[PDB]
Order: sequence, then C-alpha cells, then structure tokens
Amino acid sequence: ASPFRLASAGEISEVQGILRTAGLLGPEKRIAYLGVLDPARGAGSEAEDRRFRVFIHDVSGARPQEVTVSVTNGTVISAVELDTAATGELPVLEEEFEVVEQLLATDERWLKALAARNLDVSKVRVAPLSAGVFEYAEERGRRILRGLAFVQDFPEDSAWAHPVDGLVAYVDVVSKEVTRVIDTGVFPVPAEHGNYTDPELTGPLRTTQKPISITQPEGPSFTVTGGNHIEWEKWSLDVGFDVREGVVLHNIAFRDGDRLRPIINRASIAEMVVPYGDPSPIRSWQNYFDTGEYLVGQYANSLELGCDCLGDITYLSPVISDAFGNPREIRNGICMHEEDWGILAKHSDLWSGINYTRRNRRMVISFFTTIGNYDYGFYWYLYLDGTIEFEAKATGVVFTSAFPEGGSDNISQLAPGLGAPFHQHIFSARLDMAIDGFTNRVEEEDVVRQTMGPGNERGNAFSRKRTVLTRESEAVREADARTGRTWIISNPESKNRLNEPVGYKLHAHNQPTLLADPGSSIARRAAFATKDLWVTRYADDERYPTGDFVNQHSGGAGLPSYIAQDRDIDGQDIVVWHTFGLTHFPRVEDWPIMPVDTVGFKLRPEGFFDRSPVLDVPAN
Amino acid sequence: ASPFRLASAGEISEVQGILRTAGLLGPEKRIAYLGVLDPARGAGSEAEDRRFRVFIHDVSGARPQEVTVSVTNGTVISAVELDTAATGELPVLEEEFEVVEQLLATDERWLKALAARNLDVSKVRVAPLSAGVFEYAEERGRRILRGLAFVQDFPEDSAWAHPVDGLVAYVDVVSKEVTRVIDTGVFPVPAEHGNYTDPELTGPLRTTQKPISITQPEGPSFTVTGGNHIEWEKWSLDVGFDVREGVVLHNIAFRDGDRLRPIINRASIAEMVVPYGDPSPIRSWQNYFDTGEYLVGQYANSLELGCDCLGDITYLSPVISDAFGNPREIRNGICMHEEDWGILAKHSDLWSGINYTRRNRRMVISFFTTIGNYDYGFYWYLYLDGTIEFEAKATGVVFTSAFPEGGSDNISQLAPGLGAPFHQHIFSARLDMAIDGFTNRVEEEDVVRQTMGPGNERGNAFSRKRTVLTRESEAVREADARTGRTWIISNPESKNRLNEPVGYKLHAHNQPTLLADPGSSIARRAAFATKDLWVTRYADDERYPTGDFVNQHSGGAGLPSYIAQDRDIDGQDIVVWHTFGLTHFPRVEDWPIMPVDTVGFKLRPEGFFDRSPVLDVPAN
Ligand SMILES: [Cu+2]
Ligand SMILES: [Cu+2]
Ligand code: NA
Ligand code: NA
Repeated sequence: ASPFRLASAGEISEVQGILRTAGLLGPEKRIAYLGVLDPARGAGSEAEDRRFRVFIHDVSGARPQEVTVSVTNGTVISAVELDTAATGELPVLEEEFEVVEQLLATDERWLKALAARNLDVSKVRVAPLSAGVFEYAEERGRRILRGLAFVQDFPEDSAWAHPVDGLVAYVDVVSKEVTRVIDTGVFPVPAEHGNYTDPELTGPLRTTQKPISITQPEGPSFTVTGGNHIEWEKWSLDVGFDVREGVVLHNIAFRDGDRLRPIINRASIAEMVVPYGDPSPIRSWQNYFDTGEYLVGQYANSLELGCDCLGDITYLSPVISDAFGNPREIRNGICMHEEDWGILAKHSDLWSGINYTRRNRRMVISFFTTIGNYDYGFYWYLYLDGTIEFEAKATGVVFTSAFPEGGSDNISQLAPGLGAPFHQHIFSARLDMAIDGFTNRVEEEDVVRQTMGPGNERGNAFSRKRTVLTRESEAVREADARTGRTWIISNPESKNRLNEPVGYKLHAHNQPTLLADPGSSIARRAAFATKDLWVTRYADDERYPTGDFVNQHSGGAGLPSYIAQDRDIDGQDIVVWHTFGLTHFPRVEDWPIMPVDTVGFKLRPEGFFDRSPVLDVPAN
Repeated sequence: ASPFRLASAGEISEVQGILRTAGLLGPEKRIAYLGVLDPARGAGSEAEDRRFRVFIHDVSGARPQEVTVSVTNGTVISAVELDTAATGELPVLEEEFEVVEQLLATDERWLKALAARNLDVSKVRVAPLSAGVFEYAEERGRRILRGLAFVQDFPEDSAWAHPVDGLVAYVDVVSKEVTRVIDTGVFPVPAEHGNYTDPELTGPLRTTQKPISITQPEGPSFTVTGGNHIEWEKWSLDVGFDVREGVVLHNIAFRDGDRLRPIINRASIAEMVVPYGDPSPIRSWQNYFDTGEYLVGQYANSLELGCDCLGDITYLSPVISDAFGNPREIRNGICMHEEDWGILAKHSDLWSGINYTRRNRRMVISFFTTIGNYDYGFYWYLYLDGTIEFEAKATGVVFTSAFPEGGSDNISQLAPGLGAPFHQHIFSARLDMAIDGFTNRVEEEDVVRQTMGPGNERGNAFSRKRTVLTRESEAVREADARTGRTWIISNPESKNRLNEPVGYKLHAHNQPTLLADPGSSIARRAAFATKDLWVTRYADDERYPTGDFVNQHSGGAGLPSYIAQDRDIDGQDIVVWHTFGLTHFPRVEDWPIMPVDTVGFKLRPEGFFDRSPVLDVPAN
C-alpha cells in the first residue's frame, strides 16, 4: 500500500500495454529509461497515483519522446517530442554497444588501420564510449558513439592488456555510418597478458587463509515489510531502486522515544563522472557520465552469497524494463545485512568503580555495477548512534593505453609498453533534507583561530563561526580542510532541550574536485563537479545535477541553471548536493585487476538528540 | 632468542636487583619509567645485550637519575643525575594522583572555597592534572600538579557531571605544599546526574539486537612465535610494548616471493597532546601530554572477550614495572585477530565471460588506555594488499565545566548549566622507515592543473609533481588537501621491474593542526603539532617529538632542535613524523558518555610490487 514500494513486474507490463495501445511503442521504438515517479509534496491526500516516466527512442531517426504514464488510471498523462539538438540525446542503449564493433568491421578505413598493425579484425574488441560535445558540427542532433580498440588473443583473454593506441573511430549508431576514422600513428600493442585467473600469472594459490564464519543464530535484527520498508535499531526507511540512479533511500527517520523524527527525505547518487586527463587526441574527449549517460542501475550485478555479501543477507531483486517494455528482474541485486562495528562507547572510571563497554553495529545497503572495464560498489550505512554514511568502492580493470617511449606527464606505466591515463571518479550525492521536517537551513562552520592578547592572555583559545546560507546565489561552497570546514543542516523551528536548533553535520573527505580547465567542454557539462557543496530550493523537476538528458548535451540545464533562480533557502524545503571524488594516478599494484579504493562522506547528529541516543544499548 | 622479544618478569626483577645492589633503589626512590632499549643499528654481530632505561624519582627532594642497565651482563652501564629545572621533570607517578586531593582536604583556603559553595569536602574529587610551564617562577624545578574539583554525590556517581567551576589549586607533590588556591567566583554546580547505567536515564534497555556470532572454526590464519613475532598473509612483524608509547610495531616486512622485504623498521605513537581552548584562568593552562607526561602504556585496560574484542582473539599480556621495580602483568592488554574486510577486487568482464570476486581481510593489533575521564583505543591494521593503517578511537567522558550565563565562544552546552570546553586530541606517529632497506627518501606529491592551450587543446589534461626533500631544514611540511598532497617514501636504490624506485604513499586525513597562538606556551612545548609532516635523519637518542622529559619542560628539546642539524635525508636512514588529530567541539550527543570518534592515517604501496600482490588470494 506504500507509495514508495518498488516497481512490480505487473506495473511494468501495464506501462508497456498502455504505451502500445496509445500507439507509442511500435517496432521501431525502444525504451531508453523507465522509472517510477516519487509522490508529489503534500501527498497526504492519500490519493495514490503510481506514475512512470519513460524515454522512448526511435531507431528509424524520428524524434524521441518523453512520456508520463499513470498505471493507477491506465492513461498517458503527457507525451512530448524532444528536439535532441537542443535538450540532449537519450541515454545510451545496451543494444547500441555491439553496433560499434560490427559497423567498424566492414569499414575500409578501419580495416586499413588494422591491416597496418597486422591485427585480425576477428580479434579486435571495440569499447563503445560516449561522445561528449566537441568541435564536430556534423554531430549536432545525431547519436554518436566513439570507439577505442583492444586485442583479445583468445576468447577468455583480457582485452584490456592489449590496447591499440593511435586509433579512434566515431560512429552514428542510428544511420549506421562511420563518420570519422582517425589514425595518428602506429604504437606497438602491449604483448603481456593480464589474465588474473591464469596460474602462470597468479602462481600457486595461498593455502594459509582460514575461514571466518559470520552468522546470526536468531536471524537479523532488522525487519522488511511491504517489500522494501526497513526498520532497524530505531531507524525507519524505504529502499528504492531506479535504473538511472540505482539504490535510492526514501524517508530516512529515527524513532526517538515515541516520535518518529524525519532526517532525510531522499538520498541518492544523482550523477557520477569519470574524466580522463590524457591530452592525446585519441582520448582527450573521454568522459563517462556513468549515471546520466549509461544508467548505472541497469548494469547492477547479481550478488553471490558468501562471496559478494558475507553473513546473514537479505536480498532485494528489483524489477526494471528492458528496451521493449518487458519486465526484467535483477536477481539478488541489493544486499542488506547488519555488521558488527567495534566499540561504540567505553569508559573505566576510577572514582565510581564502574567499567562500561558497549559495541557498535551498522546496517548496510549495497549494490554493485559493472560498466565496461569498471566495477563500482555503492554502500549506504546506518549506525546505532545516528550517523549516516555513504561509501563508493572502485575496482575492476583500469582503462589502458600504450606507454609512449620517453614517458608521459599524463599516463602511468603498468607493464612493458602498457600505460594507464590519469583520471578522476567524481560522484554527486543529492540529499533532499528533512531534519525534523522540511523547514531547514544550511550553515557553513569554520574553525576560528584567536590571537594572544587581552581576554586570551595565554594564547590557547580557539573558537568556531557559523555562516547561514540564505539564498541560492551564495550557496555554492568550497572545501577548506585547513579550517576544518563542515556544513550543518538544521531546523530553526525545532529545538532540543537546550533551546538550540536541532541539526546534522556533513563531514566531507575534502578530496580534489574537477581538475579540468574551467573553459573545457567537461567543465561546462559537469559544472557540479567544480565545487564541493551546492544548496538548492526543492523543486519537482530538479532531479539531476547535470539535467535530464546528459548524453551529447552542450551545457545549460543542471545546477548552474537551477541556482540562477536565487531562491530563499533559509528555513525552507532544501536539497544539498555534495560533490566528492577520487583522483586516480594508476599504480603498478592496480594491474592487472585493481584492489578496491574508496571515497565517501558522512552525516553525524549535531544537537539533534537531547543526549546520547545509545544509552539504551545493552551490555551484550 | 629474538632481541625484540617482550620484557619478561624475570628481566624486570633482575633490573630491580641490579639497581638495589648498586645503591640506586632505596626506600625514597620510585621508578617513573622503565623500558627495554631497541638494539643498535647494525646489531648483526649477534652479540645480544638486553638493556633497560630507567627514570628514578626521589620522594625526599634529591635529584632524580637516568640509569641504563644491562640485564645480560648484570651491570649499571650509566647513571646520570638530572637537573630538572633545565631538562624537564620526570613523568607523573600514579601514587602522586591521590596526593593532590588529600593535601587540599586540609588546606584552609581550599576548605573556605568549598564552604562558600556548601560542598562537603568528603564528596569532592580532585582531578590531578599536569602543570605545564607558565608565569609562576616558584614552580621552576619543582614537581607541580594542578587540581580541578568535581562533586560525587554518592560512591557510584559520575563526578564529571558536577564540575566546581571558578576554583583551581596548585600543589607541590614532593614538599606536600599547596602553593596557590585561586577562586574567581562562585558558579552553580550542575545538578543533573550523568550516570549512564541508571535506568532512570537509559530507559528500558533495547530487546531488539540479535546476536552476531563471529567464529574461526579452524583457528586464526596468523601464527605467534617467540611470544611476540607475528606471521600473517605474507606480513612478518614483532609486537612490542613500552610503558610510555604503548604498542610498538617492529620489523614490519612483506614476503614477496622468496624475498622478505622490509617496509617499516619501527612504528609507534610517540606523543599525544590534548590542548584545551577555554581562555578562563581556571583552565587556560590545561594541556595533557598523555604519552610524554602520563605514560599511556601503564594505564592499558584488560580487554574482555566478547565485549572489547570480538571473534577468535589471541591476547598478549605485557609485563611492566611498578614504582618499586616489581613486575606487573597487564592481563589481556593487547588483542590480536583477523577481520573480514569486504570486497578486495571484483570484475565481471563482458568480452572474456569471466566473473571474478575476491574478499579482503585485515589483521588487527589493538590496546585501550584510560587516563582520568578519557579512554583511547589504538588500532594498527595490516591488509592483504600491502596497506598499513593506524586508527585512534576516542571515547570516555568529556571534560566539563560550568556553562556561563550568556553563553561562551569557547565552551559547548551539554546539559542545563553544564559545559564542555573546546579542545583538540593530536597524535604524533613516528615511522622509522625501511622501504626495501634503509636508503630511503621522501617526496611531496601534488596534483598539477594545466591550462587549456597548445598541447592541451581541449583543456582536459592534469598531472602531478614530486619534490624530493633533501635536507632536514626543508622537510617540515604542511597538508594541502585542495592539491591532493601526499608524501611518498621510496628507495632510490631498489627498483621495480619497470625500473622505477619502489615506494609507499602516506595518505593523511588533512585535519586541522594545533590551533593555539604560535607564541603560546603550548605551541612551544608541542611544536611538532603545528605541522603535518617532519622528516629527520635517524639517530639513537631522537625518540620523541617532545624530548625525553616533557613534564614541566619549557621548550627546546624535540623536533625543532633535531631538524636544526640540517642533515642529509636524500637516500639515507630516515624517520617520518606525522601529526594528525581531532578538533572537538562537544555536542549534546557526546553526553553523558561519548560515542567513539576516530582519526588516523594509512600507507599504501606505490610501485613497491611488480603487479597486484593479491593475485594468489583464493576464491573463498
Ligand atoms: Cu580509476
Ligand atoms: Cu574530545
Ligand atoms: Na528538503
Ligand atoms: Na629509517
């Protein structure tokens, strides 16, 4: 009965039927995106209306459409034709990936390039990559993918070990034309293999690891009701899944006594961008918007018990649409479990004689996705003490190139002749805040150093300052690790027992933001990534920091256009957008398969509670 | 047979006997510090010589002595009388703690202050705190403790909830004289209790937590030999314990094929300072050097199975000396165990069809200490992939004060009338490096942004720069989170298969350093804490960043005096000193007992290995 329940196979089949009868899903149509819409603000009228948003592509060249459908009422609510030269192309379709390699295999220019390198075309894999917006006027309004080539010596070979540098092609995947083939010169194809399951490379496997058994004899401490509503250790929330964003957390609240207190209305990773820092023309266009261009949810892995998720695991299997509107289940796509997390609080008091120790635990909600050579884990954590944390885990195989004779300022050497271009992995977390309700404000908190003198005669004092962000035009903020800068989201109308506004403090990792020149195409398309924190006034249609249609979109849709409205954010319904990322200079240890590296952020209560919220945790 | 074995009870009893026969341990003597000396450099002569360093205090006022003893040969090697006005006082003795409260209970000025506040002297606990060096000329060369008062309403009451503000006393603990009693005015004593085991405060305990059982059916994967030598998943090390520093890690090495490769010769937390930022004269002198003044190892907790350390735990019980030279065992003072640590590496490859997942684990070595109201956990982690990490866990009860009418810029309100002064907790890690041997160097690595233009036509390139620190005078470095600054420790004479120097990269958390005015007493005494990174040339006697005798020492002994020698550090035997800390603005949630907060650092391999070192990990 909950409006936040996961989409069912029956709902998706009904959407397909509604579209087909409306004449909107003929044989030339493909669904590029399908997802449920969240309820509107103030939906307390109980009038449930399950609506779905659909992007419909046309493989014959006709204009795509954006369609909203009510499964409740069985009707098309709206259907708008899109001018993609203006508002952006639709996300990349899975079926367009294979088109690139197939089209190149019959192109005379491509074959000539492969012949010069003595490469069998049957052995050449082509990575189909998003195109961006650069200098090529003929690409305006067309669906372009760019392709980079890798050699697979045999069917089980890791092609990433054998990049074919000096060669790139551009493909129109609708007209099925190879627009350009660029060959800047022959590089030797690196010859060493990168097969991390080959005994020749691994050596004999270790026999020294003894098992660790994690069990829950009485089952887990959380409950799952209505398919996706979670209650755990005073936390209450709904776990959503969207094919673009992946796992989305709704209605995060904490049961404090007999009050259910809201904290975050919606939490998601609303964009992620991977920009490459190699100036070679073979790769200087390379930027992945994994969320906005590829849709990370549709490539979620099925997670294996004992291997991907260890312990007493409760799975969700979200349902998505395929390109034809058929429901497709991602079996075991979401892992949920609780984990011991060490000491929570401890004190041995000499005067009282009381020795006290309590243990911490966290609830984990996670999924994993694979996009080409990259694999990303998305982890949300809830802790006993009210802390909320997000962690991204990056692994997979690094994207490779030739390593040039004479070295490079922009590429690392991984093996003889084998390089890995510098790049970043940057995320945007969209946090639709609801600290004790919707009237919230953000303050920036800096440490304040004080000079020795009157009132500070020994020169030991220090303090802090808080600045309220009152309008969107002043709510674009940068990190300052040296001054311990954090941001507090508070409710000025809800006070704790000391008559202070209740709040939560955002702790960032203070990693570098986007490094590209501010005048670059990627800086314009990923403007969100140039600053650590943005605050907007909530609006229904301001969902993504990059806009609705990211693929081949020139710039002018997302956060910079939202904040130009300069809306009041002082005690209002607000959304915090936090940018955070990894800057990756690949090391030898990242090859041939990369150990996990992590980045994230956390929110901790700041006078939200009247005292420690974990005094009622038992002694274990 | 190992020279790095833990001190035995028999060794300590022999030291006691050697001292007594030498006439150095009469009834007026107390041992303030006793510890084993590490072997000298180049001890490959196998000529073992177990030597102990002892600080001997005299309760009659005679000069203390520093004594070195050989238990091997049964002789006093040297014994020097100390001029404490020059070189500093000895660490605080446990038996001097109780002296403060007892002496104040009979002082007419103290009693008058308590009478004005209607406090029963039998209910007043006095926190005995280190004195520092300030304006009081009569303190030069005397052992002073300062006392702050708290009311205990009944024997099991938490006195921290009832600070007696406006009152401080100074005590000479040798002459047994109260030198000064300062009363700046009556503050109400906060009345609410802070008893976190009282059902009135906790409410009914939760019944919702289901057990998590962590077991190892075949036992742990590590082995312990020679009492303290650890082998685990290619790591090899020796776990030492010193009464001042606590757990010390020796001879950290990694078995790469058939080579045992050194990484760190000695790792320890060599100082920690807790400076308070309240300018009130009642507390503006307050700075704890927990390591150097109090000796954190002697207050190590006995750690309880299932509560402090969960899983298949292997304990060490280090032996220390009491004040009279008797051996004292700290039962179950060190926990060692391995922990699952999630996904290590994962890739699902479309082209090869191979799906690959491996799990990570870490080895944990930890101890907990309690100093008054504060409890600190020290955790060392070794990971499969070669990462080394340290984490400090801070909990216990926050130090309190009155909350002034009209508020404070330097104190947080925790409960009606109850305050908590701002403060920091800053650590110094001393890392005697040995990356593939002792010829090491440090480079500072910054991200480099590049401007759009020729050779970077699309404005996407970025790079990095490395600066070698060649002499001590240029090796005092600051963090720069915005430029992604890290430090690489490399061996210029040991190269990987790509002919690059092998190395390890230090990743700091980039938290604020010491906030006090540079002209303050604490900035002079804790100069190490004003900068993030120092590199020195190794020397036997340069053990602590604050010098050997920190208590009441004016300044002029530690890192600033070492680096003035301006020694060559480019490809030499070097020591890295990393400062890192928490800046604590107490929150309501920290009361009445504080949930753990953490800070730390880590080192990751940087071309140390020829490829990923975890390819031989099995599928689980
Ligand atoms: Cu990367
Ligand atoms: Cu603190
Ligand atoms: Na909001
Ligand atoms: Na060294």
